[PDB]
Amino acid sequence: KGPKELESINASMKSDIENVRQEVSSYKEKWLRDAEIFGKITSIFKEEL
Amino acid sequence: TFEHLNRDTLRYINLLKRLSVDLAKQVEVSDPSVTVYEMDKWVPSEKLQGIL
Repeated sequence: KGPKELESINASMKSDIENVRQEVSSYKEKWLRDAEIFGKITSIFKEEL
Repeated sequence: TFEHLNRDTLRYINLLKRLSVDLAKQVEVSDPSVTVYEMDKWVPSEKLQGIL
């Protein structure tokens, strides 16, 4: 390939790692945000379970 | 002497345009809004132009 293209390929991957790492931990937070409010009756329902 | 100076300024003219070995072009682009490329305005690198 050409080095001015490979500079634009390699830097595009580095920006994509900065996008997917940020957007995974947005889902890692909201799945724990669902976890702190799910145990308001379900943990008591677990005693009924 | 004039019959030698006249013949060596015709092979200087016949060497700048007619046989004139040139470069083979690799196309590099950086902006994503071009989509059309005419192969007339391909210029070489800035580091190669200073050497040549």
